This record gives sequence, structure tokens and C-alpha cells, in this order.
Amino acid sequence: ADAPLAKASTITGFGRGTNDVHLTGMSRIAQAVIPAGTGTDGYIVVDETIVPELLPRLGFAARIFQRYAVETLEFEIQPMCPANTGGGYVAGFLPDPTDSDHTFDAIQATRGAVVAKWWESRTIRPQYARALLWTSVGKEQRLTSPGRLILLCVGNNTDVVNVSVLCRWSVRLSVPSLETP
Amino acid sequence: NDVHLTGMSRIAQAVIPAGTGTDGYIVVDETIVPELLPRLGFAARIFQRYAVETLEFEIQPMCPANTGGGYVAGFLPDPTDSDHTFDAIQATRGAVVAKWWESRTIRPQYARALLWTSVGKEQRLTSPGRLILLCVGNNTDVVNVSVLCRWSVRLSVPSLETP
Amino acid sequence: DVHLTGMSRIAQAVIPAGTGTDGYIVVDETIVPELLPRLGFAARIFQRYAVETLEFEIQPMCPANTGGGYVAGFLPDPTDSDHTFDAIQATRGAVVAKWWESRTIRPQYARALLWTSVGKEQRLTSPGRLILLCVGNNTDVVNVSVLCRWSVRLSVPSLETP
Amino acid sequence: NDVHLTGMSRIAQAVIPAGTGTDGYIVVDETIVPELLPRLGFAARIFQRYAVETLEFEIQPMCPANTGGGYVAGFLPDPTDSDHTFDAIQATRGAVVAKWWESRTIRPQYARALLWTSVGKEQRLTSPGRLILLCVGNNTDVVNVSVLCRWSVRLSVPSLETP
Amino acid sequence: ADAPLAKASTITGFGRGTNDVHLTGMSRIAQAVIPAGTGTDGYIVVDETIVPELLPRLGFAARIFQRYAVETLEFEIQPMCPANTGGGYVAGFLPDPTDSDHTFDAIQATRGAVVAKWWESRTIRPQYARALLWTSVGKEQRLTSPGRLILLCVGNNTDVVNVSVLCRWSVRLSVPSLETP
Repeated sequence: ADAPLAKASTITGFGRGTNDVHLTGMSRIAQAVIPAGTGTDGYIVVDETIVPELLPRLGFAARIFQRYAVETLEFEIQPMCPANTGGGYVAGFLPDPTDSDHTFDAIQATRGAVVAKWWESRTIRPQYARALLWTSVGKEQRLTSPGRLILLCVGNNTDVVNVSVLCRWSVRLSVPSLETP
Repeated sequence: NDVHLTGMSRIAQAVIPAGTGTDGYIVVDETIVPELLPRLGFAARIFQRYAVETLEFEIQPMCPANTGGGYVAGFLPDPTDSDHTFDAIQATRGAVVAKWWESRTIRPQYARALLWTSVGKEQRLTSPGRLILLCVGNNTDVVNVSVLCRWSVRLSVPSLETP
Repeated sequence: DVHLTGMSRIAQAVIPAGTGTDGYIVVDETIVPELLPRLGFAARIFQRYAVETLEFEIQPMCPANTGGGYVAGFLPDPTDSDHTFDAIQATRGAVVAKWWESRTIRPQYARALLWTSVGKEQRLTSPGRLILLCVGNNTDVVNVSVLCRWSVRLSVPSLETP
Repeated sequence: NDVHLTGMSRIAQAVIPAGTGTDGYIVVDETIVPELLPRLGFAARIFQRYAVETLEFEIQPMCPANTGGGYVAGFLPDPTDSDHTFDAIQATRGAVVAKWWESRTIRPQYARALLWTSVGKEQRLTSPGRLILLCVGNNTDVVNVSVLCRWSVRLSVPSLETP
Repeated sequence: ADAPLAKASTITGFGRGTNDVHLTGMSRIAQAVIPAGTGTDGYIVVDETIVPELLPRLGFAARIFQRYAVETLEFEIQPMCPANTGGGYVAGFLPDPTDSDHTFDAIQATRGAVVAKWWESRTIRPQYARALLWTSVGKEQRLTSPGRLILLCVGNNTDVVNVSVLCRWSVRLSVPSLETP
């Protein structure tokens, strides 16, 4: 063949990244310790929203993709103390990522909330939002985090309690990009 | 020529007084080199190249039932010199977590390559990973954990070291 | 993908009388592709070599009135600190003879797949060492000249400039 | 014993300023000896006798499309010292001719005998022909031609030269 | 269609000459005359190599092609004198194009050598090299000529003899070129 002024660019597959992944696992959320005597009713033990940062393997993989949709999400409380404590706790899951629910009556009211003594561990099967959210931060909180975990004591514990809440997540990140945190 | 050993052996043992051991306190962080296993330590002073077939761990802690803290353990197949946290042990396959009176079983995901026994300039060819056992609670009384192993390996290529 | 064979001298040393007591290391050189003169011009082509057979000879040269002796072996650790008698004796394919006696080493190689160029880790570029040390006390001037008998299957073509 | 090499390698490269290179101007005339091919040059320093199985050439010239001269090339299986003209290259089998921006492919007719590598008193036993690339036009701008090769050979009878 | 910077050269069949020819014929090689009395035993009458120059139609057609391979090659001696001569000759064909074989014993020894009186003509069916040679000259002679014809007298002839050797050749020139002699 003959010779033109400029041959066309033969970049064939450009911007054809992967689309759909499924990440699962289990990772803790937070952990605290309470001395004896402290921790009457209504004392907030842990209140941390489920942003993708607190799940550590997801937060290194949501810096690629744009949108995620939580398929299954369950929680395990696991306090650690012998059976001579005798206080208690209440655990729940509130799908508002707002900043004012600190009472026993709000947490007991939600779907799939548990209450037990400090020597017993329970399991939360919550009522999550099942929508399709965003990953990066913005002005509005209701599009980037599917709720909060609130755990607070209900009695007056005798010895030192030691709770360590966990999280069993599964998610379907999609729409590839890359941001800067 | 070619052998097939089994065994069961102490890796390490540590003791923790009361007050010590908040979350993230490393109790034992040691690589799986042949110098730590006792019966393989005498047998890898003979041969040169081994390849692990099956390898499993048990934690076996020993404390009264009024302790009320806990531990986490795992197996990281990077034998680097920097993973001291909870979240690196969270990610791995075959990790365990329980209270201080309870024994659990680590079923790891090893490399199944073919390694060396002696030391060298590169670390990745002489040890198929690390065991990390770190306390997650804040214990009440003195515990005494004693981690075990269960190793099966197929040593070959005869030589003799001078350590 | 080729297959090369040949035979090549590795090294040579001469030892006067009195010098060369027991444990005096006569020669110690790794099996790097630079030392074999036909393979040194053929490792400059390809990238990966995997040895099939590798045998040695010792062929020392002295009159029959010297009466010392030697020991020879093959260590598949290309490390940089091995100066002893016991590790050479206990390997597979080790020999012991007099300085006018010639033997033949049939060692236990690695049969892995290595790299030709030099690098930071020595365990992927040279599948062994050859250590030779005296065991008696020499009387006359000896002259050792070790050999090699290699066979290898170079592949994945390139061109280095060492 | 017996090998079979392939490859692809630069034979030669020349540069021509403007004004130079009328018809019949020899750009490159070099015999196909093992000293010119790079990868075979290291491999024919080992063995003694080779025999070419397939051997092809490409011209690959590099100039802007405003040059407007041209070249001719060929392959003469006499490795003599006198063929410097257009008409000897005309006769041969597998010759090419194009303008300076166009690459063409020489598919020659070689000897398929069994040759030697080193030098000798007779020239016909050590090189299976010559490549001749000579300009046929009278070019406008600076060209830069870079002829390639594509050799496949079956070296045998091991030795070692001292060049 | 549209107009580029330069249209490609449409030289289609370039360097596609003829490949295989078969030339035959008959042509003399050399001719001599011997006076009476001269020509004892061992006197060389004719010793000329079979280079393609001495065959005249082949030498004008081997200046094109590179390589030739002699398929059939026979010789005829044809002396010319009456039956009152009474000497003799010996003819042969030596596939060395060297330069030292001058005796009766070397010529009689080869395959297809003849010996007869001067009034009788014979025919040589020789043992040629049947290889594939070159046409142009070079340093080594053994690749460019398939042997020599040597004819020498064996008796002491009485009258003037007159021999005229010939050559029936057939050849398959190939691999086209053109040289300068």
C-alpha cells in the first residue's frame, strides 16, 4: 500500500477495565474497655458509622471503584469477661447516619436489635438500606454510608468488661475509576 | 534422596503478667524457619531443600477461666519485617480469635513452592510465612500460652551445614 | 530452545612443597556461566538455562613420591562462607584420593530453572560450588587441574552485554 | 552435537547525505559471513560447520515521504570481489526495487550446501553469497536505511576459535 | 479514489528469470599433428582440462548461469592416417584437474580408457564426477572443471599422424546471473 500524511491511531481497547467484583470477609469495627464502676445505663461504648474506611480491605479497593451495594451484612458482639460481671449491653443498627440517637429506647426499637449480659455474645441481622451508594465523601451523608452501629451499656458492671464488636460484610463494587483520598 | 517427615512440636512460649497486653500488643512474632522447630531443626541441618505438604497450628493457651481477655492469630505469607497490627491478621485466610482459656486451630494458606534451609540474601526463599499471635483484650490474670505446630515436609538433596 | 554439551576446565593451581597442609583450600570457584569458555559465549545469547547432567574430574599431576591427598565434592549452596572439611566429605558424590590419583565426581544437582545474568541473589544463577582441599602434607610440587562435563538446555533468546 | 537456531538481526546500516548517490552508487556490499550477524557471531565462534535452512532479508529504509529516489537489492551467490553494477542484481532470483520510504522483502535462492565458519584460502566454502544494496535514483533528502536479516541455521561439530 | 503523498511502485515480476536449461551437442577439444620420428612412448599429444571455455557454445551460455552439472559426457578420438602407420596411442580421462600425470601407467589405470593403433578410432565412456560445480574461476580448481583429457603416444610412428579428439557433452546450467570474464 501507499503512504498518507498520517496513519490513524490503532489503540484498540482503551478504557475497558473490569466491571463487577464481589468482595466478602470479616473485619472488626472498633473495640473499647470500661473500668469497674463506670458504665451506667446509657453510657455509649461504641458509635462508629459504616463508612468503607473502617472496613480495611474494602477501603483499599473502593479507592478504585465508584459505587458499592451491600448484599449481606451481619454483626457479632463478643464481649470478653467471666460470668461474674452481671451488667449488660444493648446492640442495634440504625440506618440513619445522623448524629443524635443516644438512648436505650431508640436502639431497642429497631429491627434485629439484641440485649444480653456481659458474659454472653449475640448476633445482629439488621435492616440495611439495600440501595446503590457512592464511595467518595460529599456534603450529604445519606448517600455514602449504610447506617451506624450503636452499642451502649444498660446495667452497672462489677468487674472490667471488654467488648470487641465485629462485622461480616459482602459487597459488589462497580463502575471503575480512581480517586485521591 | 527423598524423605517424608511428620511431627508435632513447640514453636514458642510466652508469659504475660497482669496489666500488660492491651490491644495490639504482640506476644510472639517469629518466622517459620527450620531453626525454630526442634525435630525438623535436626533434620534440616542435614538436607538442603524442603517443601511443606501440610502445615497446621494450634494455640493451646493455659489460664484459669476467670481471665476474660482474648487473642487473635494468623499466618502471613510475607516473611517481611513489618506487620504489627490487628488489621493485617484480619485479612488473611485461616485466622482465629477466642478468649484466653480456649484453644483454636489455624489452617493456613501456605506457598507450596520448594524452599531452602539455610540463610540467604533474600528472605522469601527460606521461610513460608510468619506466625503472629497478639492480644486483643486487656487481661486480668497471668496467662501462659503455648503455641504448637503440626508439620509435614519432604526434605531432599543431602548436604551438611555448619551453623 | 537448544541443547549444548562439552567439556571445560574450571580452574588450576600449583602448590609448592611444605605449603599446602591439611585443610588448605586448594581451589574454590562457583559454577557461573562465565567460567566455562564454550558456554560463556552461549549464555550471552539465551536467558534461562537448566542443567541436565553435570560431572567433574580432578586430574592432578605430580610424581608418585609426593603422597599427600585431597578431597573433592560439590555443594549446591552458592553461599560465600564454607571453609571446612566436614561439609565436603558428607555430600553426595564426594571423592578422596592421592595427589597422583585421579577420580570422578557424579554430583547431585538442582534441576531447577535458573537465570544467566548476574543478580542480587546468587541462588538463581549458579547451581553449585566446587571446593578442593588437601588432607595430608605434600612432599613435592603438585599441579591440580580440575575439569567439568556439562550439558544444558538454554532457552528464551536475548542478547546481553556483560 | 546438532542444534537449530533462529533469529533476526541487523546486518548493516548506512546514511547518505543529499546530492550523493547517483545510479550505480553502492550503499552496502558485504558478504554473509558469520562475523556480521550478531547472535550467530557468538554461536559460530563455538561450532565449525553450519548449513542455512531458510534465510530472508528486509530492507527497512527510514526517510520522510518527500525523498523520491529509490533503491535496488538482491542476493548474488558468488562471493567474489567484483559485481558493482545494476545489471548483475537485475538477473538474480528474488530481487526487489522500491522508493526510499518503502520496505521490501528479499527471498533469495541460496546454496543449501554445508559450509565452514572460519576463513580459508577458498572463499566459496565460508559464505553463501553477498547482499548488495545500491541506489538507483538521485535522492533529495538524507535517508537512513537499515537492512535486517532472518536467519535459521543448524550449527554442528563443536570446537573453539581464536579470532 | 483519493491522492496520497506517493503511490507504491507496481513492479510486479522483478528478478524472475529462467531457471533450468538443458544444452547438448558435440564440439572438439584440441587437435595436433606429429611429424615422423617424433612421438616415442610417453610423448604428450594433448592435455587440456574440460573447463567450460573449451566447449564453445557452453562458454557463451555459462556466462549467464552460475552452476552446471554434467549429465552425459563422452569422447571420440578419430585419428586420421592410412593403415601404413603402425604406432599407437592411449586415451583416458582423469577426474583430477591437477597438473602431474604423464605416464602410460596412470592413464591405463582409469575407468574407460582405450588403447589402439593410429589407423583406428575408439570411444571413451569415462567416470565423471556427477556433482554440481561452479562456472567462474577461483583459487581452487576442483570445483570448476570435471577432469582432464590426456592422450599420449605409445609406439614410434612411421608416417605423419593426425589426431583430432572430440567431445559429446550434455549439461543442465542453472541459478541465473551474469559475470564478466
